Amino acid sequence: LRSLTTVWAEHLSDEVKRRFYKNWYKSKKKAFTKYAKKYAENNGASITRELERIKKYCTVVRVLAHTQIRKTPLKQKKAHLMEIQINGGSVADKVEFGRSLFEKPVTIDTIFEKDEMIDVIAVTKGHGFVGVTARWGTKKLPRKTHKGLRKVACIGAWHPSHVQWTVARAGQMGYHHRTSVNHKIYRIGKGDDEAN
Amino acid sequence: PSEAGHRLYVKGRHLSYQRGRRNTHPKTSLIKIEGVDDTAAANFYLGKRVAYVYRAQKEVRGTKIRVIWGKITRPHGNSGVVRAKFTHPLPARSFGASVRIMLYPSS
Amino acid sequence: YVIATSVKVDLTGVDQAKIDEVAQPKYFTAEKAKEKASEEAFFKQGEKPQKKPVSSTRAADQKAIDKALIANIKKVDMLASYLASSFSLRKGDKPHLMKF
Amino acid sequence: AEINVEATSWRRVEVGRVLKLENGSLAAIVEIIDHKRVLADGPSSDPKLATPRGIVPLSRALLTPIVIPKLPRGARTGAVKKAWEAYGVDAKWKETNWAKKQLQQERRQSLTDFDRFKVMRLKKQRRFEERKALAKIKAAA
Amino acid sequence: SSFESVVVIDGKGHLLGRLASIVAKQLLSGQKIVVVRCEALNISGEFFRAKLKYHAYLRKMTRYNPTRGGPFHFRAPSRIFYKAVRGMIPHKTARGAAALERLKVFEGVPPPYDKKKKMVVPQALRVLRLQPGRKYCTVGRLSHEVGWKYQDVVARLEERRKAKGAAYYERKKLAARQLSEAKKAAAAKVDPKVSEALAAYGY
Amino acid sequence: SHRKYEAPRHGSLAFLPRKRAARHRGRVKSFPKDDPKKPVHLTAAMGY
Amino acid sequence: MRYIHSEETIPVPENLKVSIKSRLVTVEGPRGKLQKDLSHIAVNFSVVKKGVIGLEIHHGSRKDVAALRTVRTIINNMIIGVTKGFKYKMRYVYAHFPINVNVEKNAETGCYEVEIRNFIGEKIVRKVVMAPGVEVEISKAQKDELILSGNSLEAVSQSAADIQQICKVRNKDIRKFLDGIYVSEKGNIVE
Amino acid sequence: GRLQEYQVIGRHLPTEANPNPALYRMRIFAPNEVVAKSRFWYFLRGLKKVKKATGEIVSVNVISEKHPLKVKNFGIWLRYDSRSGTHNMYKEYRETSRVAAVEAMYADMAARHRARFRSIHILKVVELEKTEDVKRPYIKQLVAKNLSFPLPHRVPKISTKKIFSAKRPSTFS
RNA sequence: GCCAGAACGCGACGAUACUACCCGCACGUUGUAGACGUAUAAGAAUAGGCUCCGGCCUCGUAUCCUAGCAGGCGAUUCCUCCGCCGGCCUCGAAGUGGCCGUCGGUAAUUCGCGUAUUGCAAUUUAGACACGCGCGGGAUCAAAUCCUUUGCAGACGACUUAG
RNA sequence: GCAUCGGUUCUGGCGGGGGGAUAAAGGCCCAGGGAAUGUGGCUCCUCCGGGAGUGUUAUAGCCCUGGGUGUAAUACCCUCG
Ligand SMILES: [Mg+2]
Ligand SMILES: [Mg+2]
Ligand SMILES: [Mg+2]
Ligand SMILES: [Mg+2]
Ligand SMILES: [Mg+2]
Ligand SMILES: [Mg+2]
Ligand SMILES: [Mg+2]
Ligand SMILES: [Mg+2]
Ligand SMILES: [Mg+2]
Ligand SMILES: [Mg+2]
Ligand SMILES: [Mg+2]
Ligand SMILES: [Mg+2]
Repeated sequence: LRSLTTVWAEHLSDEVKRRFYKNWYKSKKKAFTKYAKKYAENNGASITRELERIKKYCTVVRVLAHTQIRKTPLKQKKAHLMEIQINGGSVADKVEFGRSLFEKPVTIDTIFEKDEMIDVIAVTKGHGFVGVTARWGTKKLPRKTHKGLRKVACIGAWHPSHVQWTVARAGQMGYHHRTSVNHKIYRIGKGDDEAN
Repeated sequence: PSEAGHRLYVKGRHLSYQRGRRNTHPKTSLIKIEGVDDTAAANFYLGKRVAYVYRAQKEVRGTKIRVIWGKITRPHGNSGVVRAKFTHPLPARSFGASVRIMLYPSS
Repeated sequence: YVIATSVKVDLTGVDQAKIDEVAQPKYFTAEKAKEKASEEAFFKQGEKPQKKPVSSTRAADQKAIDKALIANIKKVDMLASYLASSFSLRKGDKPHLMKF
Repeated sequence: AEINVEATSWRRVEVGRVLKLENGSLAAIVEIIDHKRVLADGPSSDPKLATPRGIVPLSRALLTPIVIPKLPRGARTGAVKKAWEAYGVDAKWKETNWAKKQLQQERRQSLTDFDRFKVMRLKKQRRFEERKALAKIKAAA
Repeated sequence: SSFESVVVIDGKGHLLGRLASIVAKQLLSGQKIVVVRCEALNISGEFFRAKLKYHAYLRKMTRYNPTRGGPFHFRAPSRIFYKAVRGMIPHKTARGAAALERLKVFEGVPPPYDKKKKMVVPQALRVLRLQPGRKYCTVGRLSHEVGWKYQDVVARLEERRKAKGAAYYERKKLAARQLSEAKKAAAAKVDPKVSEALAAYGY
Repeated sequence: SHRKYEAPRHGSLAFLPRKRAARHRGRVKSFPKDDPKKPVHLTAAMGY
Repeated sequence: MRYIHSEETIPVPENLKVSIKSRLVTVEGPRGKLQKDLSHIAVNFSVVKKGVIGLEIHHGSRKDVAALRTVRTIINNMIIGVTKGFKYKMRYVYAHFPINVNVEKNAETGCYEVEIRNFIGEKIVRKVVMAPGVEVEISKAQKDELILSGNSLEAVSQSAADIQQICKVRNKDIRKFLDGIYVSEKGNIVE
Repeated sequence: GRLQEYQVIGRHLPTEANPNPALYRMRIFAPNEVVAKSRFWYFLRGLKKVKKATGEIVSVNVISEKHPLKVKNFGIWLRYDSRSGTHNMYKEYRETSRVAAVEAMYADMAARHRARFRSIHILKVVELEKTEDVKRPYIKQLVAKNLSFPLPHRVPKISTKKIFSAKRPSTFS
């Protein structure tokens, strides 16, 4: 697969604009200024051209959507942006749906529902440099072991003459990408519900 | 107005040196002439001059283009490849490069 | 350095005496040192180069030999154009096979 | 019962079949030796088409569309020549397209430098009229 | 023999090893080669034979670290052909690296080599090399069964390019008919002397 | 000589590059298979 | 040894047409149309008489010649299926548990589907879908019989084989537990 | 190799006790007369108490085929040594000469039984005058009446130096 | 499905101050695994095909192009081809070709002047890919890192944040 | 660079001579004898190509043997240029 083109909304908020910067505080914040002019020039001719190209050629349609992190108690102000695939309908239907959703909020109850089995993708809790005993769950060596018992006693035979990739070694533990699957949704509670 | 070419030479390719399986001899080179596919055809080109034309860095005496001259000595094998002897052995980076087989010693 | 083709031009009207006196050994190189000296005097001292003058005797012999030769050549329908046009090798031209 | 079969139709290796050899000569088959060799002779008056009586390996031969009818098996050179002249194998061969192609190849190989220049000139002169006709046809659409 | 700027070889109907040998010789001699439709190349013998050969190949892997040094098993048909050619090229020298750089291999016919003349190599054609009735398999099928992920995409794109080629061929046939008519019409306007001279010369 | 008493290996080689994740945000490496007969719908979301 | 000529002939009755192009045989008659791709065999087809198809192999070995009669029989089977059809009759056999069979034609596809329940008294229902062009029915003439009819002998026999193979007893003395569905009669629809 | 039939006539060296010794004639298929004489001495050692040192070659002549332009069926009775014994076998060939039949015999024995030249003895070569005395089916099918056949899937002749072709060749000629 | 992501694999998008981007010429000090007519799209079968539907198919041994000071000047005569820029209309496997116009040059025929002296051969320095430049304009007026901060992180780097 | 030479060598053509069964063959001209994968006829069948049978050159031919043109050519081996 390859992305042929992408179309952006006329106005982007500072939350999502912060994602495009490393030093937003001291920058000129010019992220999409020239792109915004395309909606005014020639009555959005280029925007319509790109949308028609997506309709004509592309077989997979995704929306670029960002979080409203300012509504969370988090100290972070830079929003998270990602591609969400549109499933169902034709490519024209997908394009129309995505375009109608431009600079518009979608609530999670329109995406998921109660008693649905979903998957959660995230980076796990990070531990630092960790030895083999906790990183791989190996057996602790006896108490009277010289030069350390929190180790693997034999890290390889003689004849291959290399430490092999299958031998447990100390290193980074945690902070790994994980896609945990088959989690049931027990409730989708609303923020405005005082008794959710 | 004269849409014709100007080529008076036959093109060839510098294949390799004369060699065994492991020992090579740069003093003679193997040349594949276009359209020459047998010993009988190769016999026509025996004694013909050959030029290896290449470009260098400095302009020495009015040009950046240098020439190594030699001549076709004898046929090689059964498929029209010929042996060629040059004034100096060819650079051996020119394996696969082009050479010009003239017609200067004609008939 | 020539390839002899099978076309032969008639030579009945050509002056054999003229041909031999042109073929005399000193005909082409007798004046060469002086022409080169004159060319050097023109180029080094002067600022702009000009064509070497053709000797009157050589021009006269050229005309005298070429008159009857051209007259003979005109009798062959396309021979004049053939002699005017240059020779070159095209794709697929195999000199070991071309009859000339 | 309507039957539509569109399989290939080869020429048969048979007594009387005329083969064209690699040198350009013709030989009629008088007897089949095995799967790969035959006995053949070309008793043609034209020296360019005649072959001596002998064994012809079928790998070196091409089957012409000419078959001498009712040629006896194992017929000697005299009978083969009688049938050859009676059938007029030389004329039929000359009328075949293979002979015309060979003649064209010989003519093109026999060209000299002046011949090639004249061919270029005449082809340009004919191409002028061909281009005019093609432009007229294109304009008519 | 003839020296070309680049030779485009339609890989369909060719035997893998023989085409690889020819291509490697040409590359080392200095010819540039682009091979298209590598998924239509042929291997003699049963597909089960080919699959067993590739499984034996896949079994090979560096024991101590599979991320380095080990035989990296390329699944695409163009990469299978490239492996066959690199076997016949001295790829560990600068000369061999240049010879391999003179080569391009593709699945299907990408647009640049679409609308270009695709040659064939009779010394490697299956119909000219294999006894009829003998089994053979397809490099595309072998690649699909060993893990090549784009068999259907290539098929769809080839169908599209064949439809475009069919339209081109229709217009080509129209042009050929018009040219034949033009020659027939001009045959009555050229000099009969010119016509006879050309016929005698062989044209 | 052979390992005296059999025991399964510790850990899985299916997660073997036990390195830090390349990006903080999780990556959707596969989306559910599309079905044109269904109504248009988004296949994912983000939260905290 | 390679035989110079191996020949075979197929007579074509008056009511049907046969077309062979690129070794793709098409047979059309009163009961329908059948096609068979024979491009994997090096055979030469021709018309030898008014209604006789000749098929021959030249310079073939024993292995090659063995396929000539196979091709003849296959094309003859296509012809007889196109003219008279093929009909297979199966019998249910059991010792204690009556085999329950339900056959219906799919709505979204033309294929028939057969569900077998109560085989050897187990609760799994086994479903087998017929090849297209094959019709299955419960025999009205006699009990515990299935009728499969069609134009292609290959498809009819393969559907019957699927039904027969889907009903097997495992981890038992097969000499004692004979329950199953077995093909009992092979013939033609007509006569 | 390329052979030729030789009549080789040899003789025991004449002695006082036996003047005018018997003359022995053999037909030898050999590439040259040196090999012909060698084979003659080998077979004469096998058959009689004569050696090359105690004998001489009276004559060596070439026996040319009298009708090399006539197709004939030949039967060859031969004795040969396998890896595990000695066997006699009779084979048939279709050739225009005895020499061609013998060459085909040598090639066929080498191809089918891995029999080298050193391990074959040609007992007899006979031209089968009639047709009904042809015993092998692979000769019978060649002498079948009104014999004719096509040549399917024939590869056209292409120069091995013409690496690339602009159109796909056909195999119908 | 799942993990890593080629640190010399690829795509889309955003902003791009400047020596960075765009337009035309002005050279080329600089480079090339190697121009010299760097000319040719059907698909498919090979125990069959192509077609103009008449007929053709071993054969690319083909077709196109190919003349003129390295290709001049002026006529005769030609309406045929080559390009240069502009409307547009279609080309997503790694963005392609076209018919519609301008502006040029143009032996299909026949000629009239010029060619010389490069001295009897000596690469026929002639092309396209670039790349780095200077002319003299248009366009544009940006980021990143250090630093301070956070702890979803961490041996140090790095990472998630904020200024 | 060319021309004319010398030494070594590779390679392509051309004109002759000798030998063998004075090649074997073959083409014509006779003299005799045969057969079939039996030509023409004749008989029957098939009318739908054609098939079967009979018998020895006829409205095709072939095989075997003895001769002449003939010291024919050729191709093989040798050899003089
Ligand atoms: Mg634990
Ligand atoms: Mg201790
Ligand atoms: Mg594994
Ligand atoms: Mg690496
Ligand atoms: Mg039991
Ligand atoms: Mg990367
Ligand atoms: Mg104009
Ligand atoms: Mg920490
Ligand atoms: Mg000398
Ligand atoms: Mg009769
Ligand atoms: Mg005499
Ligand atoms: Mg003689």
